Amino acid sequence: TEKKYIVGFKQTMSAMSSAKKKDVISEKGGKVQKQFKYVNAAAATLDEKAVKELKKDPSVAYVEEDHIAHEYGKPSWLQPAQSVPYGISQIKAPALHSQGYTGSNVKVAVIDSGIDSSHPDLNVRGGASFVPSETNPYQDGSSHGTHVAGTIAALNNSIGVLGVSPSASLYAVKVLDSTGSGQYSWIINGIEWAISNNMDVINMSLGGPTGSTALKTVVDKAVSSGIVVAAAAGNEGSSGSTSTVGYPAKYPSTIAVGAVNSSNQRASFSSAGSELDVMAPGVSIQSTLPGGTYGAYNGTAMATPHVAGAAALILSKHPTWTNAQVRDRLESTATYLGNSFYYGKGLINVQAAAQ
Ligand SMILES: [Ca+2]
Repeated sequence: TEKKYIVGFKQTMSAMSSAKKKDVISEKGGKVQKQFKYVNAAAATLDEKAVKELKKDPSVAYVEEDHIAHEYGKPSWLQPAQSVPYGISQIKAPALHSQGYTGSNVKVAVIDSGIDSSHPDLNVRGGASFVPSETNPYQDGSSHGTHVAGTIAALNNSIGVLGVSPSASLYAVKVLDSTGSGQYSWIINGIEWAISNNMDVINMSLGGPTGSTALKTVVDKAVSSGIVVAAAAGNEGSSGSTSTVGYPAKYPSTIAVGAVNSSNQRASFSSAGSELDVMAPGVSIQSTLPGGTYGAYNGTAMATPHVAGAAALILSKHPTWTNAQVRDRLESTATYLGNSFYYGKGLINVQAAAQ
């Protein structure tokens, strides 16, 4: 009978006590697996009939199903002296490297499937896991977070690839299992961890097709606390004038990132809509993969870290710029590429953004 939910509580005041919130859910034979820190809500398991009675309880604002998100990136092509994947030059990160700016002391949370900390071309500084039976964030079960982390911060050294912001402080925030999928509640926990740990930048190369009140809250909270939040638009293509952008990219607080190829063409699979903000390379993106290798993937998942790393570049040159200034620079120096339904403000140009 039981399904997975998020139970949102009316704002002030009760509800705000921890114990009371347990009760409202207990006394409908519900079970609570987590009360969020920044969202006035709890992740709960519930059956059919408790729901209708929860919805009736005057202290409850909503009951929504705890949704599924997934990584927006796929394998495309699968020792070596260091090369620079094209995307990095496309967004003009090298110009920042040449002024000595590479993202140092910038804290970036990779909210994904984990990051392979043993990879020689990555440096992971910390993290946590919110996937209940896959508790080590340094074991990237699906290989996706490792690839995303390489675009952001692959070491500038003698091997493999180079990240947009190669000296950025990388954090693995595991919220997708082996299968490349996560409950919305695990993602929320991931984001909450990033807030409490003072990340400067959040990267989410993942998404789901359904909205969530608790999800909006927490992404809004992160941005409100001064964190730059980049989210992949999704890979669902177009569909007339209907927006196909995924959540949380769909929320205006996040920078929604779509995919262009090396010719600056909107990629095929690249979700479109008015919630699109900027574009970045997501076709044939070379990066780090677990077990010490490299490989190319396609996805708005691979475009997003370009933006996340760009933000880290900008912050390493301009440490007093807040997320709003970084976001503004990125969007308002972007390179116009066509209709904003399709391209947003266009291709990010970290060189121009960082002037
Ligand atoms: Ca390298």
